[PDB]
Amino acid sequence: DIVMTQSPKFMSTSVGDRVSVTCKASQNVGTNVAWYQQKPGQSPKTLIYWASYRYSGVPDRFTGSGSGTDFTLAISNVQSEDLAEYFCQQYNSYPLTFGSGTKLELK
Amino acid sequence: DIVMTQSPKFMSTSVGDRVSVTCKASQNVGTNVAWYQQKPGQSPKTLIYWASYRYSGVPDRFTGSGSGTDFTLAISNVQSEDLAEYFCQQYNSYPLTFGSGTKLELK
Amino acid sequence: DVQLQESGPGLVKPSQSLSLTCTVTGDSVTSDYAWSWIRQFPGKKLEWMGYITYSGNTIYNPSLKSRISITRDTSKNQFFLQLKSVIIEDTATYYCSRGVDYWGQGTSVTV
Amino acid sequence: DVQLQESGPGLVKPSQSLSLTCTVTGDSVTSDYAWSWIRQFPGKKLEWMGYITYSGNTIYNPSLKSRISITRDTSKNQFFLQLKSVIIEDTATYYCSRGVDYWGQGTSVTV
Amino acid sequence: EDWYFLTVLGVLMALISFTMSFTVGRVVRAHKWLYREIGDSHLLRYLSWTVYPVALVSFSSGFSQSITPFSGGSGIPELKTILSGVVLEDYLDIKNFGAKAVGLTCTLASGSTIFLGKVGPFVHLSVMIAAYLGRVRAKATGESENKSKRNEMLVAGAAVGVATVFAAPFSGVLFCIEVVSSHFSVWDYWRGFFAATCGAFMFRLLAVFNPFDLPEIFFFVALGAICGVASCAYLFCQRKFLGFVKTNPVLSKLMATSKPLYSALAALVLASVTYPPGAGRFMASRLSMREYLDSLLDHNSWALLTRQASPPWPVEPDPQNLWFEWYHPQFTIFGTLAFFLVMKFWMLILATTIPMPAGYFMPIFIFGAAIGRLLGEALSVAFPEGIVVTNPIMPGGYALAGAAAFSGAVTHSISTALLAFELTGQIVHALPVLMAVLAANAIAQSCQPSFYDGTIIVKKLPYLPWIRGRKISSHRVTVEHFMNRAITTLAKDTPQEEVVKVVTSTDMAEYPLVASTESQTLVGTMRRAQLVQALQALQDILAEGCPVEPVTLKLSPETSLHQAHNLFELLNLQSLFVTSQGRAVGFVSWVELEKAISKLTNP
Amino acid sequence: EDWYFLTVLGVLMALISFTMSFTVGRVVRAHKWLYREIGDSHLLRYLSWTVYPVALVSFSSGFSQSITPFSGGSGIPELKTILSGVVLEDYLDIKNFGAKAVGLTCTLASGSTIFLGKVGPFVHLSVMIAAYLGRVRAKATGESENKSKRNEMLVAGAAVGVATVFAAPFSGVLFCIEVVSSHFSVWDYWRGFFAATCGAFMFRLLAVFNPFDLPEIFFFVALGAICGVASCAYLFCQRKFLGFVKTNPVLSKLMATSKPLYSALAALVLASVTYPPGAGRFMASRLSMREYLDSLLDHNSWALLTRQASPPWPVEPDPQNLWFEWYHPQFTIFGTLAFFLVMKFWMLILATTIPMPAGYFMPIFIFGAAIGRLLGEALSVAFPEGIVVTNPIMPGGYALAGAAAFSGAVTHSISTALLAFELTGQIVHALPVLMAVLAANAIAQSCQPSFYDGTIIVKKLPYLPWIRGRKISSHRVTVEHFMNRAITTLAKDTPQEEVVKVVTSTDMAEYPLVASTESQTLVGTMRRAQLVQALQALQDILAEGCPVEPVTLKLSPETSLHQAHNLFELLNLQSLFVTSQGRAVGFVSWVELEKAISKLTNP
Repeated sequence: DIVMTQSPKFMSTSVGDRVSVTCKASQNVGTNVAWYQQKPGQSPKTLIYWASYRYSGVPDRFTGSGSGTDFTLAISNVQSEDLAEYFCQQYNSYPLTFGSGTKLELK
Repeated sequence: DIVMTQSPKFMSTSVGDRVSVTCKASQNVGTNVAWYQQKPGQSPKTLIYWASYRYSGVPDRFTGSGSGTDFTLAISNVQSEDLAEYFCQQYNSYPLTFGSGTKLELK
Repeated sequence: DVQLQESGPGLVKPSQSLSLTCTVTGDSVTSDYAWSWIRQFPGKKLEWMGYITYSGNTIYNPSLKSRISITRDTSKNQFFLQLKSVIIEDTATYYCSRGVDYWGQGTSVTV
Repeated sequence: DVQLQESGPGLVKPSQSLSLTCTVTGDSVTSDYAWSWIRQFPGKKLEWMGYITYSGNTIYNPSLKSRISITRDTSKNQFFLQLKSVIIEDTATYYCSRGVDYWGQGTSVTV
Repeated sequence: EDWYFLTVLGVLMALISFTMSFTVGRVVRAHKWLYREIGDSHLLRYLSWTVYPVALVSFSSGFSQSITPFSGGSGIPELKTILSGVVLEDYLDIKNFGAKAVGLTCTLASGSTIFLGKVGPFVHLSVMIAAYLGRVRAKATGESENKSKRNEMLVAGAAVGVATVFAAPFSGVLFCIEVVSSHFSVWDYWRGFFAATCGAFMFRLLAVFNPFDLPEIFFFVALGAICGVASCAYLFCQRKFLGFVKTNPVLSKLMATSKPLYSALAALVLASVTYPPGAGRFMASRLSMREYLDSLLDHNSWALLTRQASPPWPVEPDPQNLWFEWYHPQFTIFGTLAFFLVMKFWMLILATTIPMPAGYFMPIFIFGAAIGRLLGEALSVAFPEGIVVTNPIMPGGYALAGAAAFSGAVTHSISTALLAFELTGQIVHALPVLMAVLAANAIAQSCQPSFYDGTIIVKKLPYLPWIRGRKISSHRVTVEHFMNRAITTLAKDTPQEEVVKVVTSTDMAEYPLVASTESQTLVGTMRRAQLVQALQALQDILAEGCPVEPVTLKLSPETSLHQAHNLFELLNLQSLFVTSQGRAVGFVSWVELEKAISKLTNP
Repeated sequence: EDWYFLTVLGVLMALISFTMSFTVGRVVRAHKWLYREIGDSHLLRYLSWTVYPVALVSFSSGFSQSITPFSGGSGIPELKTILSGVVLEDYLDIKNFGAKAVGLTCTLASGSTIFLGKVGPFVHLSVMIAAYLGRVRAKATGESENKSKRNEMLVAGAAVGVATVFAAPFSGVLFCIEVVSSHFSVWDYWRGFFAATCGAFMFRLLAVFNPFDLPEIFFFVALGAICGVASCAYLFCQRKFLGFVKTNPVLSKLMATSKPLYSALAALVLASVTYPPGAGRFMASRLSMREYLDSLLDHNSWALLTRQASPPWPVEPDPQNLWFEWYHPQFTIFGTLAFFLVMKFWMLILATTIPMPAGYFMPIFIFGAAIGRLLGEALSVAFPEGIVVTNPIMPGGYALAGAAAFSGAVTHSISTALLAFELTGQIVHALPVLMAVLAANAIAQSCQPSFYDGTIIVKKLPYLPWIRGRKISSHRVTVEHFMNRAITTLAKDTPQEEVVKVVTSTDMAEYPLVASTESQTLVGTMRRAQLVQALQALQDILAEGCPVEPVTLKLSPETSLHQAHNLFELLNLQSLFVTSQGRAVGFVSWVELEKAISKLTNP
């Protein structure tokens, strides 16, 4: 299966700063990558279904970029309500593989 | 530059067991990978100059394999004198990039 | 607004087959989408199980072909798993999802 | 049995250029090989500096083109670095090596 | 000074390609900008969409009309005819040039609404340029070049043109060779290749400015067959439609009245279907011509993606993800593809019909690709895992194959496949696609004539060699029917005054030399200038010392036309004498042959 | 039943390729095993090395000799000659077949010591097979096939053979077309392509058994030029050497005495140089023929690698890293390459000379590649960083270009380049290599004849068309010299008994019909069987109802040979009548033409 490696595993930023989570795929995915948000306890709500495309009802600050093998979720103007895990997944090939994601805390 | 990622960062095995350190390159290297041994304090003596080729005077148990993007240093029958760091480097392209290597302890 | 609701037994014994019923409200199961099943371990790593097409052609994860079996009842608009040969490592929070767009709330399965 | 021996000043001040002299015994510097320089930080990460060919064509690491300058004296069979614009981050154990086959013992440089 | 000539043409062609292409890019971009900006309201937007395609096309039509009848609307067929031996002087004239390039540019700008490529026109232009070059050479140094040489030059030019449009040296020349004539020499091919290389070099210079399984193979073969079938269907429609257009008095009358007007109307009609909110979501209308191809040959497998996630409809077509245009919620991607196909077919013929400078290869290729893509998608759906080392099905490859195959079938050319491969970059799966193409060719060449051939037939151009689905009595006619029966015999027995008189009268390029006035039997030929010179300073004359050229070949009156034509083509001759029982009866040349051909065509 | 025929040949060819290749692989493997195992001692090892190459070659030679003079040692040139129109019946006969395949196999086994490819022989075999197929068809149904058809079939066979050896459908056929004849019809090409495709399919079935910068471009051009120069140098040597061999009485006498013996001696000599400890480290001797090519086209840049690390000399050549054989400590890789080049050149000519079934394309290609590789290495050394987005120099590409270019120069064929590309997989840098090839061709075609052409010249085969560096008086001769002056006139005025007598006597295929005995003027032709029939059941006879065939074409006695030859080729004729002042003087056919050609060749 096509492994989704990602970094950095943990982050700690203040309210208003920028964060950039990066995902790397072993094979070529294309642009068929989806990003999630999982607050602990709740279900993982999708944020960005294709790199550079936000889901309806999601804030504008959640930006996503990349193609080929490397992808980036960038979050600007971080609020207190964004304490959550963030997974990237691919769906070009089968089976669908998720990255382990990154736990996010704030100061 | 072409990054050499590698794993696992730390290991702890007994005398006689097998260990397998794995190096991964971003671009295609070919077979132009060299493995080292650095005992803390001393200079890093080369072990395997090309994957599947041991340097003269080195034990037979130090085996090396792989081509393309993925490479593996396998050590069988570990002795007490093999407490050392082990780096892989490539020399197909420029500049020459070293992996961070893996510190090895024993029980 | 497609909504998916899982249901089933929380506690199960190993070497006994488990089954989860996911009910759908909003869209029909007969529509052309990827009605996938996914689970999350206690260490927060996600694993994709597989899905049924609109016609019924099941597609699974190669690693779990032997044990997984997925079916549907088109009258009730539901999804049925029948995961066999259950092990303590399988203990996880299961997630019933329509492709990538919508995920269910899910149920916690314990062995 | 090619043997390489480094020598130079251990303690240096920042913004003052450092120079390390690596003497060779076993092989001539005029032979066709990659007479490379490499350094290791206190956290045990290796960085390749560059090398001189038999003719004298210097090749450097793209990241350190501005500051590095490498030369030789063919009479004595030696290697001279002249690393300029020195910073506290540059503090490392330096290593003079003939390609990949042989590495020197090296010297610890401190800023 | 052959190599130099070859070089010069190629560079020029490359330059032309660069300039025209650039213009197309700019204007198209501007149009796009306008469309987004004009506003949300439908009326204004509609106007913007419609006016631009219409107006340009009308302009092109206007440009075409006013110069000369064979100025516009002809690319390959005319060239082919010329090669076959019957030359149309109006076609090669350069007064045409200035009118045509602009028209072509306009057409290109008009783009995916009109849905026409640039190949044939480009080729024609190249040929014209070559001719011009030749003419200068003929004038500036030596004498007027032999027909054969000229033909060769033309061929080379054509090859270069074909290469240039493609951006592909190896394949383009081959394609040209296949289409443009029945037989071909190696030197010609070499020349073409050289030209292509030169063009490529020029392009490069001008950059600073700017393992398949057996099941898979089987599937590919099937796809190819399907494409061939489709191609065949298209061709018949195309030909029949053209015939209808030619016929209908209402239509014909309209055309006569206003060439521009009909074209404009056609454009309008195209726009009305091709409007983005009206029927563009279904057709994937809003894409450039290059864009469409890219979308078709995209590595992603669409159906699966759709299943996974409902894709968004962007404001402007996404440069990274072109395939989003092919999706709709109500119509599955398959449905959209189908719509594109049938609708395209309906339109494509119409587009081809309109009188303007326009190429019809690119559109066909695109059509072929679309079908292939659809097939791939279907296959993917069937086998989501794929065929069993379980490799997934890549519909891009299928699409490519389709493009290769359908186009090949249309054109009667296997080198389409090669071109496709070149475009791709990878020759890794050379076989299956090739096989498919071959199959298509087999199916299509046995049931219908080539697109070009069909067009020629519709025109009623003087092309003697056989075409499928065209009844003609060419075997029946003999040299006795079409020979120039009037001749000027000069016999060794004749007096000198008479000879002088004859010379004064006719001044024919080559007089026959006869044994005696009674017998009328040939013993050679005399040139006219030489004779005149001799006179200034017949047996007696000969004795004195005028040079006789012996008759190297003699046709009989009872020889077939076809054979004669072949002789003219292959030996590369200018004129030839006819003899019945040894007597000078006729003088055969191209003029007479051409006339005969015309007669055969047009009773 | 044309398509079927085409199919059948191709499959057979593929099968042959599979079997022979397999055999070669097995035997070679066995040999390799033996070499390692026999021991450390030099004598035994030497024997092992030497015997195997010698013995096989000797066997091959023996096989060649005993059948017929044109059985062995001829591939392409003979085929070319045949195509040109002059047919050698001994060449196409199948009694040859059984002797030749085995020889070829043996040669292949002998491998990189002997250093010979399989192309020409394979092509010949294919042609033979095609001929055989044709013969059966002729026998089983209808009548004996027309010459033209046969020629076409032969061409197709040749194309298929060329494709098969390559494992490349697109290019091989093209190459065949370029080399094998001066002109081609599009249909022949198509047929060839089809055959190639079939072969490919067969191969596939039988698997279960088993962005460059301007500086770079400039460099490539230079490389190409160099290759061309080298090619030219080679060709002259090759031709001259062959001539010398033909001449020398000592040598010639030896050859006469024992064809095998000379070959054996040559093999021995080759071995003596090509021994691994003696001079094999320097030549990279110990590699298979395929292996060598792989080594040449390896992605790694060798000099830099060497500088980095001193590479080890393995016990057996490493399957992943073939380039290790090219290194030595005392001689830098460059030096080794140089040695390989010059030494190869010295040997290559000798190898070509030895009388056996062997192809000479693959070796040439390898040679070309080597030079390219060397050049690349040099470039790398010059620019270790590379040329300025600073991309590193990849010598593999350079090597490939060299291979394409040198070979092309040797053979006079641009489709070598195409083949190279196909082999690679990638068409990404189609241009520079192509350019280089073109340059090479230009340099080589202007200074020397093609390798094949040279060989033909050496042979003194009856090939009428012009070859560079071969003085011959072909323009001077006319039809009056070589016409069959004896003929059998049947005039309308003659009696019946006389006619009957004539019929009884000659039984010529086509009698001339004449107006009267005194005049001797042609009015048509009569067939013999028909005449006989009529007699069983001349003016009177005609009246009664015997069919006259009219004379479609007439040569003059004063026409040039060249023109006649062209006519024969291009119109695809069998026989043609000669007329001086309308009289039946001669009957021209291929028999006479062939004789004339022979005379021209061999005074």
